Amino acid sequence: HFLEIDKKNCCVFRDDFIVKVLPPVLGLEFIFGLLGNGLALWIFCFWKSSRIFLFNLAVADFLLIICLPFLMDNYVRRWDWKFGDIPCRLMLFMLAMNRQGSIIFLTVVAVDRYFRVVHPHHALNKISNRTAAIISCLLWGITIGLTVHLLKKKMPIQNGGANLCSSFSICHTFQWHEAMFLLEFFLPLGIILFCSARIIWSLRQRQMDRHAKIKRAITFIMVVAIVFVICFLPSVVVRIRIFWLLHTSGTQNCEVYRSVDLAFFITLSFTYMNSMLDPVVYYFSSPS
Amino acid sequence: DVQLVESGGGLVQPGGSRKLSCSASGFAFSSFGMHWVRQAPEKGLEWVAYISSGSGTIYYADTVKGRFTISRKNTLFLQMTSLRSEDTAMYYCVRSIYYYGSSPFDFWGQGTTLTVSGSDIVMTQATSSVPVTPGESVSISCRSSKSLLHSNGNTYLYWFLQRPGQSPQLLIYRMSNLASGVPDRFSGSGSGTAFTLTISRLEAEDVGVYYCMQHLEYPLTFGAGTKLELK
Amino acid sequence: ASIAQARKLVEQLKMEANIDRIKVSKAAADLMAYCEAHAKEDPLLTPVPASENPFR
Amino acid sequence: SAEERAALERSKAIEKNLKEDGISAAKDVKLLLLGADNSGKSTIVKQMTGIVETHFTFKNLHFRLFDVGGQRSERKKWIHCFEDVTAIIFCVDLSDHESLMLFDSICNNKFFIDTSIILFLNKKDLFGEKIKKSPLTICFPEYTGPNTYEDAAAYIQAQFESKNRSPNKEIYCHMTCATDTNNAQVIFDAVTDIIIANNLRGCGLY
Amino acid sequence: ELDQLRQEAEQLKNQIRDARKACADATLSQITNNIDPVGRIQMRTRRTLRGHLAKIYAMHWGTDSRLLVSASQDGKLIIWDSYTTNKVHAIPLRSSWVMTCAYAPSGNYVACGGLDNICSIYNLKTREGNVRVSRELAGHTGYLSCCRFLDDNQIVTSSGDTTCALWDIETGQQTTTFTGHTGDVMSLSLAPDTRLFVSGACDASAKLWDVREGMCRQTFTGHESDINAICFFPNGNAFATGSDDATCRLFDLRADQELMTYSHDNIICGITSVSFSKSGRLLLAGYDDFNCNVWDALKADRAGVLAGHDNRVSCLGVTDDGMAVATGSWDSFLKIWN
Ligand SMILES: CC(C)(Cc1nc(-c2ccc(O)cn2)no1)C(=O)NC1=C(C(=O)O)CCCC1
Repeated sequence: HFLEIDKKNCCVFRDDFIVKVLPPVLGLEFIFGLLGNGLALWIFCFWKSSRIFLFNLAVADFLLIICLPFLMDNYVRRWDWKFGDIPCRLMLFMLAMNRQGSIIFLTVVAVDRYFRVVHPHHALNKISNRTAAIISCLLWGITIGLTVHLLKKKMPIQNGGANLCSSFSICHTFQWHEAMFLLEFFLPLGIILFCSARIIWSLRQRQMDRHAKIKRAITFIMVVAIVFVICFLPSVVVRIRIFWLLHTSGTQNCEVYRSVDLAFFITLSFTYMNSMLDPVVYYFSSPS
Repeated sequence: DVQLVESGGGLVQPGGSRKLSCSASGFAFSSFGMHWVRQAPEKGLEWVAYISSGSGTIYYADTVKGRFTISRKNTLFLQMTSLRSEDTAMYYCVRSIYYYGSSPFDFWGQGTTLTVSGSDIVMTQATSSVPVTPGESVSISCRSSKSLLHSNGNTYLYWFLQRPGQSPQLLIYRMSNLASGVPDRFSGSGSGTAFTLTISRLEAEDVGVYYCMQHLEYPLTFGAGTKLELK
Repeated sequence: ASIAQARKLVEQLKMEANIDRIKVSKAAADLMAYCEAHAKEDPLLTPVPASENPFR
Repeated sequence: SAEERAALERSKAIEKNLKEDGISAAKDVKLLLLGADNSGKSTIVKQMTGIVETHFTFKNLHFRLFDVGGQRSERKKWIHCFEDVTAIIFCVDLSDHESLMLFDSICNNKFFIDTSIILFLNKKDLFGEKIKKSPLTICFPEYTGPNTYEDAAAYIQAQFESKNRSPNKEIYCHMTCATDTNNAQVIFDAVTDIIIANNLRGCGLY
Repeated sequence: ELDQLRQEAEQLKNQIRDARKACADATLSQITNNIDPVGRIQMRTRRTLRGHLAKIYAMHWGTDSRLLVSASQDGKLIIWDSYTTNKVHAIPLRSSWVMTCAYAPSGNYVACGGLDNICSIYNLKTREGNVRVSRELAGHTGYLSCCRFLDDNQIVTSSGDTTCALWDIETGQQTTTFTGHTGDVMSLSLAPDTRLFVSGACDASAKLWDVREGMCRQTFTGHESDINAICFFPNGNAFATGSDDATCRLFDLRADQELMTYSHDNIICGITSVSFSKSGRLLLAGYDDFNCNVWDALKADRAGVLAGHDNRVSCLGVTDDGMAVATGSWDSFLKIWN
């Protein structure tokens, strides 16, 4: 495999192990995420600042899983994106906007929890629904502008006899695509860990952890960060391996990249398991 | 008691500048809107400037725009600049409050004498002077170019009485409602475009000059004034 | 003390029992007649058109 | 429009005044103060026929205490006015029985199934002096234990705590000797715990 | 002595019951069975009076049928221009715990009261332009639950100390006291001619008070719980009392007994307000179930539901001209229906 795009050499593979392993996992994730967050949105529709942030996160995950069946069709036909130009530019943009929105609203929910537990009397805890709504709309605008630059590109890309609709192609140059993919994990992970640790310590130091409700309110803040870590870390370490190999050995011979590329596309499904495991923040530990 | 007293009169050279200040006491000055109304030495009233409560909106007459400015410690100010020869007049300070059932222009100041070295609603009073005797009944008529009966049902004609040597006092507001403290003998009539103030069993205390004012839209143009003279 | 309270209660009952009472038929018929006579002047039971409704 | 423009100006101005007043008042912490007569409510009020309001400021919170016990009328027709109080402060005089019935009535009320009560056991030293001459049997005939402060006071506190049934509330008991000024700090701690619990509830986590 | 008085009182009660049963030769439904039903009387929210930041406990229309006064536990009594939703006045109460309010028939004065045991008469036509207290009426031993002007000079108030009183606002002292209720007098309603009035009390009884001589004239019973609201039928010869027993009943003054009972098996919430349409055919009642129902007063069946509130409705009132009905609720919104 070899390719040339954006005035730079690239190489992307089409191994059948993806066909062997991935489609059942992707279909199960799609069905489970639909059954979860569609019902969650139905409940939300039929408010407080935390509630509308949670609704925004649900919207992001719902849009992601709505994009997903097009990726089902893409994988099922071996990266022969027969849909063409405009559906490719729409799909890539919307997927990459939905992930960054899901990550960012997870982080904002964690920050809201931190301000609700660590600084209860701070004025941020009594903001009106209008202020929360405008903050959510501004954050949506940031997420949309952070990716709309990728919509302009003239998709799709021809490689051999297959018409690929992808952006994670491996090669020796840099796009904002990679730096922001690796910061949207690292920085939100830092904020998540800081907020969760502060909430846990504040609850325990105050000697009310012994309460049954505040005995699950801690477990359920720990497992949020654990779910975030499991869901995103493998793809980010595998792409770090991609970067390491590119910097140390270059792309003069891409034969050594088959296994790691397969691992990369097999681990990104964990960013979708984020979407199927999403109702841990909506359903469980809540009375409603 | 309720008092509006102003200061800052006297001689001024043409083209100069002067401050006219209105001092209010005995009422909630902050909640009232305030107007300036000036009277030529031998003519009728003319509206000058309006500043609303909280200084939200300010309006000026056509012949005043750009030269004067109105500002409001419970005091109101008129900064007058580039005085013409025609700006000589007695300047009254008028309060007004607007809400459903309110009575704008209810109280008028005493006035300061100041002397120097086309789409608006024109309003006319047909008779310059009406001779009358005590005990009889008189009738002052007033008209407007544009109908004052607004869509919401209110007609915005106002009637004022100015006794000789005294400031104007509100008699009828919105063309039918008798002002507070005014004797019942007065009454407002007419609708649409022609209005009439009826005085029944007139007394010597009602001798003076009667002005009709519209409030539908700025500028608030007064009538020429009908003088009710004794005998 | 209870004697005076009981006397007051029995006096109230005595002044209350002597009140003249008309039959339920007459009172019900008069209420129905009042409701009928003013039916045409009730904007809530006869819906008011938007042309004259002040809350349109 | 006509001078109705100025009427709308006035309406908007007083609407702005109403929000500003609401914003200013939102920082207050409302607390309902209850108890029997001479139970120590006025004692803590001094230390720190209509309704009586007592207000004090502690660490940037404006606590408002309503001593509604002065109402000589049935509670159930006006107790719904205080359904939005942050917490209920219940005062008990250990040196003095109907307080248990009152506490059962108020803790299990329809409007207060989600409002946590703060319980103050005043007159601790007077109770300690009293127990040296008589044991709780006079106040609690079913009491079967040693005549000791540590056990008798704990038994009384248990009797009070036994009256709640709704799991969604907590009882913050404390014991005041009528000489300590720490009651303001105790109320602050209880109120802030209640507030963070309510925030965790309002974020769907509690 | 005591036994003789008690026995004579019991005999008087038996005599009254026998007379009332002898008067009841028919029923309201048995006569109005031939009356055509009013059908589904539906109406929509025409205005939403936003601005209260706390639970609303009372609302009263002015006699001019356009201005409405609303009182809320936030400590503000706001006068609304219902045609344009504009707020005319915002009156800061001296105490936040308001339970009632009233609008003078002339529109000059507004009254307020609550747990203060004090009724405050505000003056709206002050020469100084601001709204200020004219008189503060004190003397009740319990919370004032309702107050109604007879005119600008005198006001009648009901209180939780079982006493209704008639005040002379010019001097600020009670002119006449009405005694006889066992529990709190939670409601009151002056007759259209203002010659006499009724009061609904928590001992499940409504008494007909006459203003002038200050003595009870008739007493009505039949409710099994506290009466939360009461209202005269427009003819002035009947009144409807809404109780906490999830039912409201129509009483006749001349027949001295109940006529119809408005209840439904799917209703368990207690009444909080009761009012009649201008003709008296529709009886709109507020419920603790966040809804308000319209009852055909002559047929005793529902004609519609004014379900538009997220919390219990605490006050309701039909305009003097009958053009609209306002409902106040604990959700801090007052909605105009038509
Ligand atoms: C477009 C994308 C997401 C790669 C990319 N995203 C961004 C970006 C940059 C900044 C930012 O804030 C957000 N996103 N830059 O590159 C991509 O190729 N995705 C693919 C899939 C997926 O990821 O689901 C499914 C299979 C096909 C490949």
